[PDB]
Amino acid sequence: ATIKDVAKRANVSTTTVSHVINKTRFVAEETRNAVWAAIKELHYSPSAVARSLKVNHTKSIGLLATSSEAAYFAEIIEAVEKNCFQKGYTLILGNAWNNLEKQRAYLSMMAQKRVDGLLVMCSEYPEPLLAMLEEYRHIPMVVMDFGEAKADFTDAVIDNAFEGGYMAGRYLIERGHREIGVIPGPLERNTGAGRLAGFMKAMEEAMIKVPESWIVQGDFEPESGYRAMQQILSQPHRPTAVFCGGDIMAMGALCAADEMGLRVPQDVSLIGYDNVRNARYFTPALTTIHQPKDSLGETAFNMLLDRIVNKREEPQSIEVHPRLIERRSVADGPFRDYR
Amino acid sequence: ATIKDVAKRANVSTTTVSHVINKTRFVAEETRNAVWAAIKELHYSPSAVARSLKVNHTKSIGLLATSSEAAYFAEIIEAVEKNCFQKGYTLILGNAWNNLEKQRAYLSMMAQKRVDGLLVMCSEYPEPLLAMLEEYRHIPMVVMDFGEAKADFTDAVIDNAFEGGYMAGRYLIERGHREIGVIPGPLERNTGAGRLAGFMKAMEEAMIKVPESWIVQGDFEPESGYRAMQQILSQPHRPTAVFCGGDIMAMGALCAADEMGLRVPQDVSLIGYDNVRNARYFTPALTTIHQPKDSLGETAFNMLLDRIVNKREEPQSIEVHPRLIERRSVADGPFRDYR
DNA sequence: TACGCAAACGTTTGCGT
DNA sequence: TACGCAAACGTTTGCGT
Ligand code: HPA
Ligand code: HPA
Repeated sequence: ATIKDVAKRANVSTTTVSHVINKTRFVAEETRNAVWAAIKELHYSPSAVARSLKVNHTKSIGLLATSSEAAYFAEIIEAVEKNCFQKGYTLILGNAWNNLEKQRAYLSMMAQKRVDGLLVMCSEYPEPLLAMLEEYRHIPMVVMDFGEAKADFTDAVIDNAFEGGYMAGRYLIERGHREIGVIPGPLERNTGAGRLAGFMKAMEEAMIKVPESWIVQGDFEPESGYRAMQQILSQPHRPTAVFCGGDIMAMGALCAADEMGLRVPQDVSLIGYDNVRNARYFTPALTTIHQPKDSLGETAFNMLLDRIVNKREEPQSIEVHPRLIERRSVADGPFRDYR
Repeated sequence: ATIKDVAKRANVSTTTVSHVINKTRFVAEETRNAVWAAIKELHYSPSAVARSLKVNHTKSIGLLATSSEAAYFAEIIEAVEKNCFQKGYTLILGNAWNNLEKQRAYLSMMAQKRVDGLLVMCSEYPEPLLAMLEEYRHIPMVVMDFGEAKADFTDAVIDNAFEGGYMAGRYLIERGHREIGVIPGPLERNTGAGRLAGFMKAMEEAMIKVPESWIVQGDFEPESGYRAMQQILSQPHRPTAVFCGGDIMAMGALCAADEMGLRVPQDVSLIGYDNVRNARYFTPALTTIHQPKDSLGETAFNMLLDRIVNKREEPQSIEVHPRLIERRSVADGPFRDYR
């Protein structure tokens, strides 16, 4: 169970055992064999803890997420894991739930577990967080959900959420719409505010005013979707189309209309944002802006690995791009032909 | 950065530094202080690798899942993580994708990373797997998705899937139905076969024959849901109700009916199985058998921790129970009153 | 040419006194 | 009464010869 024990059966030095276990130097066949034999009977499993102590790296990665259930989230993480595996890494998944303490806790356990690098996905970034995060500038780390490039000590990957909001708005416009509504994700977030402003910009350009009774805040959870949509058509004058800050919340919105007996999109058009795996199977097939979730994983990993192996020190940042998916939840507005 | 470096600033022994860092023995205030001061400036972070080497435990847990995206799955895992965190543990998430090699790979990396215990969720359990899994009887481990209690070296937690299938079938019956259909998950699985037989039993009791054209296999993915439902009503004689082996696939089924212009449930009743967080927001609100996902996590953790701390050796097994949730996707059948 | 010896990486802990 | 010394846990590796 210990290298020595193997070395004994082998009738060889522990150095030899190491060497053949790692092809780190030439070893006589006859020798290599004996070691293996030993390694087999003794049913040895080289301790990575041992190794990690000497070589100075755990070959493990720590992802400090916000939540692992939410479809959006769930998708990215499964990608990141894909990468770790294929590249030799081990993933340590941690969810802070946007809890400062919880954050500082997980952050600390990881430093102690000595992770080669950190993948951050905290959603909101108040200074107090930006602070502890700094405190760990030593661990190589890339944040995947910043709007811009918040800190100067980590890599970023920008989703261009705004350009997505803008994309969503345009469509709606070029479809015949002028009385639109919007349910955005928590403003304390990129995917919240960012997607929204991108949208409010196409609006300004269109010369469209979004009456505030038509703007109800969500939290990326189907219920809020439900409750907001409810609050939008629960009014005397209601929009003809609505842009939903995220698909799960969209799904929330879809329900309420059905329960209010409104037809989507015959009565109301809905445009979501995320394009999660189940979206097409929404009823009706949800039209939405698709965020490259996979490349967001791989691209994050990749930058980290860089800093890791090539011991990079300067902070990078890489952009990705959302692309409009067209489905069946949007219908022509009152102004299509008048364009 | 090393205990010694702290001990120096402190003007004390590394043993003292350890002792105050762990309240493992009394230390003069004045002393305790100095250490902390040092610990602070030096910005020390005790290596858990160091520690793990001496004390013989990593205080980390390894979950060998099948997939982390699928709603069902995603839910359990987020629970398991919840537990690890609150109980001091670190989670290493691994997805084998039902790939033998991939399995044997992750299994091995974990043994090497020396995890205090293993949480298994492989879905299918062919002998070749049951074999390598055995090979690691040394690591304390509990499998969370066995039908019965397959192996004699791990703990089990039984979901009673059958009793769930049976529950699903009964309802449908007691609702007026007699021409029912079924789309079950891959038979190589508990949640597949198990849920199904439980269902086929209420049928036998009801004296109901399920014509095989009305039995189409799914894979727990919305698409199969879609394609099966499609194949069920795409026939001359179609059931009046259908039991869907799992909610995501249900969601698949819901779409197709809509696209085929059939009304759920006015034209067709659907009963799912899983009761995942979004289910209520399905359109219409999906009626289904709910599987206690959380308790499935906590209960798994808990057993493992037992074996862990209380060094248990005998294999346990604990049952959980599915409970019918009633929603809006089921309507009375032709025989309600005739009962 | 093929291998072995000892030091070492960062801790915790047994015995001290 | 409060603390320190050295051994040790499982490896990898520098120099050998
Ligand atoms: O912050 C978020 N949470 C959940 N889903 C999301 N989709 C986009 N942003 C988010
Ligand atoms: O094996 C499964 N996979 C995905 N979802 C599921 N829900 C129940 N069983 C399963």
